[PDB]
Amino acid sequence: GYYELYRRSTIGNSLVDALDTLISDGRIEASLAMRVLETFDKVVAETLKDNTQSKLTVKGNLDTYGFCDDVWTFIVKNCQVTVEDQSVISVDKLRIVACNSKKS
Amino acid sequence: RAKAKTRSSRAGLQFPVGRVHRLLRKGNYAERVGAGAPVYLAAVLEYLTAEILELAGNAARDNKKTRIIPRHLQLAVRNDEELNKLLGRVTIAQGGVLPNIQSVLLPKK
Amino acid sequence: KAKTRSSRAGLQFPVGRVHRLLRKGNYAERVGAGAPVYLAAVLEYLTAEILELAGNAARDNKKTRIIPRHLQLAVRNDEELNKLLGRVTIAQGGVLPNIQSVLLPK
Amino acid sequence: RDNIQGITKPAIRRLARRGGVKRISGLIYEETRGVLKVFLENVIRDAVTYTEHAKRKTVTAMDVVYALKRQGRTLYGFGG
Amino acid sequence: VLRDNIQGITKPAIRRLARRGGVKRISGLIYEETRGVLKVFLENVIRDAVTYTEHAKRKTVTAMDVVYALKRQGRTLYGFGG
Amino acid sequence: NAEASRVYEIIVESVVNEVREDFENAGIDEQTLQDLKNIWQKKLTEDYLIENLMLCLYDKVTRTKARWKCSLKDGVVTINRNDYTFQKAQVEAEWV
Amino acid sequence: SGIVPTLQNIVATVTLGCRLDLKTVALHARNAEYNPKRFAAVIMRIREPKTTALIFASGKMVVTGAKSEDDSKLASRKYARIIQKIGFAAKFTDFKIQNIVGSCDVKFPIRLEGLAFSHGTFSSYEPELFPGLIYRMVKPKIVLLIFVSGKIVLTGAKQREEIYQAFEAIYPVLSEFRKM
Amino acid sequence: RRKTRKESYAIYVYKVLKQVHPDTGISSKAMSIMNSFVNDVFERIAGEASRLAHYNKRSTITSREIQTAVRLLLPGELAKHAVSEGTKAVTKYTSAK
Amino acid sequence: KTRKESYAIYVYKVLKQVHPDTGISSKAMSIMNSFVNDVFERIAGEASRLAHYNKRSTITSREIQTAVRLLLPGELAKHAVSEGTKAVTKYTSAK
Amino acid sequence: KPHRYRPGTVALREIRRYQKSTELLIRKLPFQRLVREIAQDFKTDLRFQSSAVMALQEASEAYLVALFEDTNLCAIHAKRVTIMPKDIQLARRIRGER
Amino acid sequence: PHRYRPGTVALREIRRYQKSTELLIRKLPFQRLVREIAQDFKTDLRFQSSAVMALQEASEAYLVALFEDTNLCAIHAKRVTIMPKDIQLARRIRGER
DNA sequence: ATCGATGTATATATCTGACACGTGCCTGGAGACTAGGGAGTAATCCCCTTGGCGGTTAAAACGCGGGGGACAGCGCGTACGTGCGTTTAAGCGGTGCTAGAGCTGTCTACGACCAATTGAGCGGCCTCGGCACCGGGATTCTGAT
DNA sequence: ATCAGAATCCCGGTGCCGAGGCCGCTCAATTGGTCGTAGACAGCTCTAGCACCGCTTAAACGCACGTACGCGCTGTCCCCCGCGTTTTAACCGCCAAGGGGATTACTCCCTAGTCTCCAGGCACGTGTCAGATATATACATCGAT
Repeated sequence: GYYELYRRSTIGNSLVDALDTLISDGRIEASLAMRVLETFDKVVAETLKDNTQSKLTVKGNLDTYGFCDDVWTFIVKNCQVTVEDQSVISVDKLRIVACNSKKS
Repeated sequence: RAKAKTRSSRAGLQFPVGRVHRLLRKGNYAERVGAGAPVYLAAVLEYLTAEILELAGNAARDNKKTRIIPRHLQLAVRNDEELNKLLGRVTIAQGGVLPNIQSVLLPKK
Repeated sequence: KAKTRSSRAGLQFPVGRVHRLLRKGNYAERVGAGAPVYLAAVLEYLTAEILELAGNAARDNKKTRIIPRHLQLAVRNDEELNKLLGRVTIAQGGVLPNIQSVLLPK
Repeated sequence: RDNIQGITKPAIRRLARRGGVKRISGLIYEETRGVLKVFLENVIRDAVTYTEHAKRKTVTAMDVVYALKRQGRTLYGFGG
Repeated sequence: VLRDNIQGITKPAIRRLARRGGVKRISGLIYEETRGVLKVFLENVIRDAVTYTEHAKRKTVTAMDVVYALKRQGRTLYGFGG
Repeated sequence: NAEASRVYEIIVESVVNEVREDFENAGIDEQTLQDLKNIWQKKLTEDYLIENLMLCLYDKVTRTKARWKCSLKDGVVTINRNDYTFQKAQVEAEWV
Repeated sequence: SGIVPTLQNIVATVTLGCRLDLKTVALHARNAEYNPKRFAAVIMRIREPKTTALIFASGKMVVTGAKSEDDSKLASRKYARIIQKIGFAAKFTDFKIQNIVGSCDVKFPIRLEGLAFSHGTFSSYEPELFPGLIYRMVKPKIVLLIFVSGKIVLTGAKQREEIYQAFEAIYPVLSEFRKM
Repeated sequence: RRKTRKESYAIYVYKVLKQVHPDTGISSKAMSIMNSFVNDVFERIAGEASRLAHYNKRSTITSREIQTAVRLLLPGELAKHAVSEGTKAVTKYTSAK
Repeated sequence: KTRKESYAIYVYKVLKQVHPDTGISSKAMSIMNSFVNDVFERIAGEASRLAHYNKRSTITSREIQTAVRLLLPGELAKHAVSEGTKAVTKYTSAK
Repeated sequence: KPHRYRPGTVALREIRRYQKSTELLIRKLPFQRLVREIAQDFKTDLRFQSSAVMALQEASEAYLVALFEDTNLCAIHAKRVTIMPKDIQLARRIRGER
Repeated sequence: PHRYRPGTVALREIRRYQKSTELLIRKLPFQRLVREIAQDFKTDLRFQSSAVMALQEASEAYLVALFEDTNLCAIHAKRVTIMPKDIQLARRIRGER
């Protein structure tokens, strides 16, 4: 019932690597793998609602934006990001993907 | 032929049932007027008259007079809440006003 | 051929209906011939005043359809009809945009 | 004419004393004369309309009582 | 049996009604006073309307009953029948 | 990166302690998720028409003539090989 | 006179001749914005010029934001090229500009309350609702957004000589109400 | 000549007064006020009953319309006592001829 | 009955005479109809009271004219009296 | 020194006296003439019953006394004792006469 | 960050709600209050939807007019805040208190 | 000063449901005629209104000192407005169902209406007592000490 | 607390005029009987009002904080109040003419009432377009940076 786009992250594609590795090793199957992924979805949703506290902002220049199927996508060049919970990191390119907070 | 007996005596009223019936019929209120409508209306008029006459006679006794004057009717109407509500938009000639001084206008020690 | 009494009087409001309502409204036992003509003319004039000022108010709001707001603006801006309808509530009429000068910022 | 000045300062003071007013500013007299004049214009206009409808030339007490009852303020004791 | 619905006339509703009336700043006791004023006004109008309804031997309050009850009180309302 | 380390630690502890019953309905073993989390930590030691990534949830998007304001929350950034976690984020840029 | 108005904005509509399923062009076209519960059209913009498009499901689309008529036609051709690269049988046809926006300044304040008094046939000023007169010039069909600051902005045309003629027509009547 | 009769409620108000205050008199101006009061209340109740009959598409004013008009016009305790008196008089009148 | 009777079409004819390009809402028509019934009832009640006051038993043009002078404010009263007398003159002339 | 009352004592005594009594507080001939000059504006060569002018005076005095009551209350609302004309405007405006 | 001066969004609210025309009280709580009040006069009553709407129109117009008078008598006391005594003064001068 | 946020005007596309219009039909209004009572008009009469005169007295107008209230200014603290995040219930949409509005048919009591009559009720006359006034003493309130 | 003094209350004689009772006329309420129809009641229909359920989401609610406005205090000054003196016109009483309100008599014409016909207006159904909504652009205004 939640948004299924968090396997695009490092933690998510590492889980899909782990699950299809164990599929290739020959004990699990697609039903087990998919139930793993929606359980992963629920637990990342709860861990991001409760136990995040840091403050992170990035300011830059936008290259390409977009909005379809309840998803905003942005491309920002030459962007400056700072970290506070005091480190500023300069990064040339970053891509932003999001979905609406209230699921429908 | 039977002896003529007025409708107000039948209803046990002092107010004229027949006159109220004629005033309802000539008053252009409806094309028909029921039999009990003048009886009921005369009774209501008599009751309201009796209420103001209690209160005005009491006002006359409090002023140590034996005749009801317009001041007594004014005091009778304004000192009762419901007759004041009924006659809120009504002024009574030579009635004066209620004695009422606002408390901030009273002198201080 | 029968021609209506409104066409005889040159009115748009129904003289016949006003006569019927005067007779059935229990106002007097008789109703004159000119009474419904006069009353229909007066009702038509008052309707024309309300509708003219409401159409002007609708043009002010860039609208070609009179809504209750336009009738309220028409009634309350004109002082004659405001005095006529001082004890009258117009549904979905709102109020006049009046701000007291004391409450305005300095 | 001066007939509006015939509603004198002591008369307005007495009317305010019956109203329970303890202190009266100096402009109340002109203000009260204006208010009384417009009230009388409304009531006398309606009473004269009632009189002319009766094809009469005298303003009766009935005309004043009827005009006042049209004004929403009913007067007792003068008939009706 | 309905109970304690005068509190349904909320604080923001009374503030909005004051805003339409041109009121800029509102005290805190205005809401309770306005709830009392609205209550007594609707007791008057609804008592008259229920009386009109009961005279017609009906069991529902017709909109015309409310209109006549308002006309009886001098508060004539246009837009629900004449 | 300390808070993000606690984040992935609690998320891997979380996943391994719901997946008991819906894995054991098939009923094979528990060594699979044991060495899964072992190799998991070993892994974690490391034209005008249609890797750096940030991924989250949005709240509102507004647009001026060229600038946006965007309030962003519930996500984890992937940047500079230092995955960080944020409570709130703001994204503003010009389109020139 | 010695002043020529500067052009600000051109809006133009172009039909394409086919029905569009805008979901695939939203997926396969950059800068596309769609929300079915909000607005039933995709919105995309390009770098040259700073202009936008509103592609509808009926194939009729509108371009606004350009500052020249030929370059606006070029932008509409570019949007047609985008939808052709997407792969819909949508050809360039029915190019017509709908309105042009011109602006000018007079460098003096205006006794425009007196102008509204003297020209109440086409004037509308009431201050706290809008602080600018809306003058409805009939020859040609141009509306006026004029201010006490002197920013004379007028719009409602189909061709630039029309707004030039409207500007030179309104020039003397605005000049004769020079405030102070 | 002999002027026409002017009907009034003066004698009935006086009879009511002798019942309610057996030794209290009343001036002529107060009698004029009480006459105006009875006329005004009669007109108000009759007009309310007329409108009541007109609203319910009736052409007869009965005791029901008078009772409902009394309930509409009079305040609460006056309304309930006047309804009691009117109902008592109507049932006494119907009990007799 | 299922029949209901209203001043809707007459208000519409007056509206087309005044502004022959402007429509009207159904709720605004209900307000206009209630306005016409209210003004009719006020003028008819005043004329009825005028007939009762002068011991007459008929409502004539004079009663309606005096009721209009009583109820309508001054400038509206002047114009409505002029309109009513003009319509009565046209009706009697055309018979 | 001659005995002089404090300002406001005689005013309160007059308030009690004129609230105890019922007579007309305006002299009858000036009110008579005022009614006649107002009636000249509506119809020339008018005549008045004496009871008509008395009815007009009763109504006018009752209206002015009630207006002064509301004026006094809205002056007291302004934490004042003296009534200024702004009190009369407030009373007539709230009463729906303006 | 940015915060408005106290009174500015209040004035903009005044302009907005004086420009608008809809009913300001939530419809269902007003209907529940009408039902609760009507339980005193007669049990198990019913209401036309238009009846409750007429009641809401009248009640809101009455309160807006009362708040206009309340604001006027608050300004009269050299204030801008409306107090309950402002409502009491307005209601008593109007003749209902 | 700059600028971000908020509000307003203008050209255009979409979508909807309320609005304007066409049609049948039926009941209410018009045509025609009669009767009778209300209203218009003339004549009379008497009463009440208007106008004047005279005095006389209480009320109004005027002047003045002063003190108490109106009003402006100042300070302060608290209550209210603004803005945020969280909670909650209104509102929309849909379904069901049944109480009650509303209409129709029928029959009966009830109210208009008419004629005879008489007794209540109104006009008129007269009288006496209740209240206003005048006059004096006792009581209470107020300003200054 | 108290005292001089002004205002007010208590008591009694006078007296006068209005309330109250009586008498006669007369006309309006009463009694009686007829007749038409208004409405009371039964019964059927079908409409909309109530009740429930679920989703959404905008509104309500709780809180926190700053600030500006209500309220209290003080000073000043001016302008209303109390009071004495002069003037003036309100008022009371009386007279007198006559304007018009009120009444009566007579006629006539204007509207209620009835019958017949027919078309104006309203219920119903249906296309279709004014307005709500949303976008983009240019410009004015408020308060914080």
